[PDB]
Amino acid sequence: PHELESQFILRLPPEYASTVRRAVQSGHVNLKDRLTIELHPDGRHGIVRVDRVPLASKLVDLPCVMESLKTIDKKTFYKTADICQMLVSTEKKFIWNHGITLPLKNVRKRRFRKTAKKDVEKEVKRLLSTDAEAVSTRWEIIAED
Amino acid sequence: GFESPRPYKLTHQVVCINNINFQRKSVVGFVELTIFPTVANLNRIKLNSKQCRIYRVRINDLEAAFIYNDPTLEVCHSESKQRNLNYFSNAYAAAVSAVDPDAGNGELCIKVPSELWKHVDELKVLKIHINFSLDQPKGGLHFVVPSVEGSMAERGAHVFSCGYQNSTRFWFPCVDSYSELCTWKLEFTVDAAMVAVSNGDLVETVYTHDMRKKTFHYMLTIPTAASNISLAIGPFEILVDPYMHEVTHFCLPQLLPLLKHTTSYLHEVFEFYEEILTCRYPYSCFKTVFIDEAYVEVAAYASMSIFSTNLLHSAMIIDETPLTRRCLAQSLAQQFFGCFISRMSWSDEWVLKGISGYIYGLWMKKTFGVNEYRHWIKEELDKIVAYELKTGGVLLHPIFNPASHLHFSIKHPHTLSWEYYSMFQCKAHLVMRLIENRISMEFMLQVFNKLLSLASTASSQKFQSHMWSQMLVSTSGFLKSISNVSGKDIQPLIKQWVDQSGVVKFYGSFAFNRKRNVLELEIKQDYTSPGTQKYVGPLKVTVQELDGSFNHTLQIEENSLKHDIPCHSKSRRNKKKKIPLMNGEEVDMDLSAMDADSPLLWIRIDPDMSVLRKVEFEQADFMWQYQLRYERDVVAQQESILALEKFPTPASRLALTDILEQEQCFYRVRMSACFCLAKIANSMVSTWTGPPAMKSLFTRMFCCKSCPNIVKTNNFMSFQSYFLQKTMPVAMALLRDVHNLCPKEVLTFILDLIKYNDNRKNKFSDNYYRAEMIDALANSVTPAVSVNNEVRTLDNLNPDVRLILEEITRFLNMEKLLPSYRHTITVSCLRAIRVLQKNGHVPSDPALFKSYAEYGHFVDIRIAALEAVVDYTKVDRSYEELQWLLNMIQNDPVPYVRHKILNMLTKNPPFTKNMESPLCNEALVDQLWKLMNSGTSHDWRLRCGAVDLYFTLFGLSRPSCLP
Amino acid sequence: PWNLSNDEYYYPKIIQHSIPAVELRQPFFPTHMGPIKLRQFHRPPLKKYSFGALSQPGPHSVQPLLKHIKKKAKMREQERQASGGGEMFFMRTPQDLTGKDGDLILAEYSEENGPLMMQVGMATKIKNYYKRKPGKDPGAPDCKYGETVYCHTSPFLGSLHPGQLLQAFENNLFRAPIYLHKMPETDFLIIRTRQGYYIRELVDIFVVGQQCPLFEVPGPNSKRANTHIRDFLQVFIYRLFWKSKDRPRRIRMEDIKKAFPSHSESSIRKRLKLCADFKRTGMDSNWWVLKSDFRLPTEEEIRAMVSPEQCCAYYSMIAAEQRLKDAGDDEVRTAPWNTTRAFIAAMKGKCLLEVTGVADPTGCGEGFSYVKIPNK
Repeated sequence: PHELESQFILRLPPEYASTVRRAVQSGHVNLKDRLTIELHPDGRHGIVRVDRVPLASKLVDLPCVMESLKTIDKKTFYKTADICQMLVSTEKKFIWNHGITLPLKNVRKRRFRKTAKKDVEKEVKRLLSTDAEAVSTRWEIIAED
Repeated sequence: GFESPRPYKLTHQVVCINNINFQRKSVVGFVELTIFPTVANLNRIKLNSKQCRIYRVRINDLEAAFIYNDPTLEVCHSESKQRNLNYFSNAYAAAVSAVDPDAGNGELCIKVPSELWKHVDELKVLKIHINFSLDQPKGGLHFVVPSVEGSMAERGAHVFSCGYQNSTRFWFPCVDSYSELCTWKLEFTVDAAMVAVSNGDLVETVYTHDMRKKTFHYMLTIPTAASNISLAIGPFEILVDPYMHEVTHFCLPQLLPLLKHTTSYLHEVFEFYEEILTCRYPYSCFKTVFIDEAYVEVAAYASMSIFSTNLLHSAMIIDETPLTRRCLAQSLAQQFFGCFISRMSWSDEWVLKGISGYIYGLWMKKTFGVNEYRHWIKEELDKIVAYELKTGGVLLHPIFNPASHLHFSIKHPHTLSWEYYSMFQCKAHLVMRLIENRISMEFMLQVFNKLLSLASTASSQKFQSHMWSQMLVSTSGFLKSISNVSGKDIQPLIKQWVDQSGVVKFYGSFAFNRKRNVLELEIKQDYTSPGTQKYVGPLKVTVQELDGSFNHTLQIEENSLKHDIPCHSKSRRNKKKKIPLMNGEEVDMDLSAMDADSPLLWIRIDPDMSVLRKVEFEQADFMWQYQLRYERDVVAQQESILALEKFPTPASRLALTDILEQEQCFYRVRMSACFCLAKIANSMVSTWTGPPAMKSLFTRMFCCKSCPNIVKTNNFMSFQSYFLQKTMPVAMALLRDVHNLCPKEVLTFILDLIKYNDNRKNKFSDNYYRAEMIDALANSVTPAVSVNNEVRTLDNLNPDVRLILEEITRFLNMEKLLPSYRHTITVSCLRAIRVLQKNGHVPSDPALFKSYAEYGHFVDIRIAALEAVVDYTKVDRSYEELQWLLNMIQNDPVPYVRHKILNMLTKNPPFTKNMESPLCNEALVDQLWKLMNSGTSHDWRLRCGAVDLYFTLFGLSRPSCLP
Repeated sequence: PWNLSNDEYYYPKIIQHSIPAVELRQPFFPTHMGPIKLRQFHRPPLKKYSFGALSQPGPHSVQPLLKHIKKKAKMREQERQASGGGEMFFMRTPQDLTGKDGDLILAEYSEENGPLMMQVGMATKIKNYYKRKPGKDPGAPDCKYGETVYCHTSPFLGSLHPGQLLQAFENNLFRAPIYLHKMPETDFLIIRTRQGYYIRELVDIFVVGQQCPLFEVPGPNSKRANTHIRDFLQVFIYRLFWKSKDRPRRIRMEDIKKAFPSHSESSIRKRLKLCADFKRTGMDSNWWVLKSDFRLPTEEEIRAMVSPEQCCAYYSMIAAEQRLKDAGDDEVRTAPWNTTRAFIAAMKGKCLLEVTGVADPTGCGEGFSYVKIPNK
């Protein structure tokens, strides 16, 4: 079978980003030893090790949706993957408010209509599971108390 | 990948011709080939040669021994008593395969000397110097020597290489296959007043030491085959093209202004073919030669084309400009894709013929409009379906018999019937249009550009074929290039329309379900006829309802019969709104004839002609009238005209009359509506109210406002009312009285059209309009009422036919003093005299046509007179006229006339196999078997025509009328 | 001697997806999307592997791929120059659609959930619409990507200024204005597979404005929906019959039940009723063999059955169905069947749209709202 590839964005500190950029544009396999990525079983925490120097990482959710688009002739572009996550290196904490481009900043706060995002229903499932541990329940619409 | 069938590879060939003697019809020369053996122990080398007397052969300046035998001179033995045609077809196929250079074989077998075996085993070069002589060639190179006295340039004598396919063996020894590409060096020592035109570019022209002769040196660095090498030696008037300067036009003397006007369009043809393809013209020069007594009307060789002079017209000649224009266009299309890119086998010929015909159709589309393109495509498709339902089918790309339903073998081009060759090219270009329908036109032009670009990178290398075989296309290479540029492969379409040899027949009938608002089509195929095959693909159908035109795709599997498609509203009958058409426009329709319950106005099964099909749809007559009036497709208007002949109601007469009155209709639809209106008018006699059909319309369109019976003076500058004006009395003369006689109101009208004709004021000639007037006079002739076989004399002539006979006598005699452009009035008057003889009016005497069929007449007069003699010997069962025609087949100077006599005697045979005739002797069977076996051994087109004539007359088995 | 075809009275006046996309191959076009996969529609989470090199816990080296990029580009240029030098079609395999080769750009979307969105493997074009200045103009400001076209009639709702070039994504699904921005200086692109991590840099990222839909998303249980549902199942059944190696082409029912598990088996059996029969005993037992009279359709007929854009419209409908269902009439107006119908009707001139409303995907004054309002 085929499994859709999972692309994400890695953001590094600027000096470490310059060293990683120079090693990527060089193209040797020396970069492979220099740059490693360890993702912790939390799922939202990691280490990125640049030149064997550990950096602390968080996998965050991006407010917009990006899409990688490949081309062969630079006139027709084929969508390859959807990007929604970023492993910035240096819950509410795992949500990024700003977008990657310069015009998109505080997008979540200002350029997003506040219909809703998501949590409430997982709690409902847990509540129904607990409810089935009952024979008599008492409920009262309440006031200030 | 191309691997040679020959064990040697030919690199270079020198063809030197000296001593072209026009009095004795003789050439002397030599040929020097430069071969590299690919296999050691080459020993014999087998070359192709016909009609050349081989004097000596030297290999590497050492004297070698050759043996010559041609098995195609006498195909079967003289003392074999076989008389069936399958025996001759198998023996003729075996004889042509025994001289085939596409196998290893050949007619001249040269033995390598012994001391060169150590030169041939370690593979080194061999230079073979043959010197030869053509003593008096029969069909090798045509000598046209007129019998005026003077020098040979003063009388207009010339030579040209004639023949089709591999026929260069007829004038020098070569490897006469399309796959043996080599570079060329051509020298011709001609008279000082003559010019020698050939392939390549002329590097120099040196004088001889007496300055009475000069040698033309040509060099061809683009590697061509021997079959693409030509020659034209004559006293030609040279004209450099004033627009493109590498193009020179050669004509016969005194025809320079006609050449200037005729070849003035060709730069636009060059510009078209170089902008749809992106390759420039591959050769360094282009030469158009116009000659007399041509083999075909247009032949295309490498960097050269040979047309007949009968294409040359002046500025005041219309009805000949488009025909000559498209002959030039298809010669240039074959320059691109028959001579530069060549064939790899005899299979893969459909590729080249299809690309040539397809790009010539694209030229016709841009030049003459899409409507003329659609009309041409429909007439070619009707031609193919008529031929394939008549006899078997045309098989593009056979595999080596693959087609055993016909009477000849399709393994070689020189065993094909000429009608099969014509239908082969026709089907090839229609299948290429189908490949364009599946894979879009820009990808198709990219395929052609990729083939041309591979060939032009190949054409500049010097390696002896290490890359020169990229100039040869195959079927697998063509399909691979298609799959490279598009990503789709066409292997189902190739498997259906190329490898399978059949067309499809569709019988459709509909029914509208009012309850569920659906249209139930019923499409059944006739797949048990001899020419047919079964279609299982998708099928487009276009339904015009009141809400507009909608396309539907139907999947027609083997077990399918009823196809339910959905129908739209009928709310454009509630309000009067305009009904939108196939294009973006909308019109007002008179919906009084339409059914109240059905919204659908017409249905068209396969509108885009996306299959090779013959449709028989059963609409209602009002749907055919709506499709004739308001359709924006010319093929649908033509098929509605064709289907309205079965419905003679007055609404159909009103529909065709509204089509005839309508400018902004395509003119070839109105020209068909004339004949359809004539047929409908003949069928509703004793109901017709007013005047005869189209007469009031002719006086409304083409006559004076103050005088109805006087025609306007001729101004032919519109070119659509000219064609309609010259076609309307020809259809009007097919009107018939209740008594089955043409009315004296239409005959008098045609005679007044003839009398009041004034052409002193237009800038165009009147020869075609007057010739069509004679054709209209010939159409009015009904069979005479002879009593007791009374001898037809001058006193008991019809009072109607005396006026017709006076007019055609006046026209023919005035043609004898003031001739027309191509003796069009002679051809029309001979045709009309044969019409009067076919009925009981003029005595049935062939002496007039036998005097017009002599050698010194123009070739159109000759073929019209010979058509009249063939019709006479069919009707009067004349033995001596058939012997006259067979003698004229055997010894006539013009070979095109011999081919045309065999063609006309095949089309209108004196007897068929079913008939008992007095002309079915053993003597006639022996004459025609001798004409197939010997006698026609020099042309390859007379022999296939004799095979066709023997098949038409006696069939595939043993002639029955024999011991 | 002239035209003579009255053409003005008879005739008065492109996107090629990859071969995995036009053949509707499973990974790229899923047969069934559950609720947790419809909530993560076009936002696929980073899955943990069970087997492979990345499935073992620990640090993992990323691998540079610049010899791979230039080797693949040189190889594709050799293929193009061997095929005559024209433009070629390269995306013929699923392994052509990797991010490891070719010139990648990124494309960010302004709206959270667009009405239509491309699946993986589908193609789009970049068109640079350039309105010339009144009278003399220098020429279109040249742009690195796309082809330029001179638009007198603005494709979008507004009209272009004189001398204004606007780039746009153009395909069969939508048409949307895009804006080229340079990438941040810190962000790289990590392509992870089962074997390891790979890193590219990115330099070009477009921001995609509000889409102008060119395809109508069907409603739940509509006519288009009804057709697509059974057509997609029929195409999957035909492609399972083509993949069958046994000469009597035979399939199993629980392969189709694994692909379409929400389907009642009466519908699957209805699709198999014509074109197949069930063998209970003997050879081919518990298999659905193909009927001997049935001609299995060719590849182009199966491609003509269902289009990839219809699959994208169906995926948009079922994702919006899930989002509306999770959130308990304003929201119903913002559903893509309503907004796509409104925009396409506005483009024919049927009706007008209130450009300020609640269907506004921004939630502020920026952006349009595609809901129908009267012409008069």
